[PDB]
Amino acid sequence: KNIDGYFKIYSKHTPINLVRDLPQGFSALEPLVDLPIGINITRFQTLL
Amino acid sequence: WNSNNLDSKGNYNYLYRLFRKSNLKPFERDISTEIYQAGSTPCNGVE
Repeated sequence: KNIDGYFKIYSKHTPINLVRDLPQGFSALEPLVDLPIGINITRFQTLL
Repeated sequence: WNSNNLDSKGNYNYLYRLFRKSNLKPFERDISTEIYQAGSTPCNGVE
C-alpha cells in the first residue's frame, strides 16, 4: 500500500497444506520495509 | 530565494501548468503531456 510517499510491505513466509486456494487460518503480517519514493503505482505486474 | 540573478538570462526551461482539469492533491505530480481541451470536439492530441 502506498501512503504518504511510502510503498509498504508486510509478509509471512509460512507453510500450508492446500492445493486450491488460501487455507483458512489467521496470521498477522508484520512489516518488512517502506521505501518513500512517492511514485503512485495505479497498476502493477508480477514477474514470473 | 531568488533565481533571478542566475536562472534568468529569458529562461524558458522553467515551466508551469496553466490549466488542469482539477486541483492537485498533496504532492501529486502531473507529468501527462495531454493537451487541455476546452471544447467538446476531440483535440486528438493536437492544438
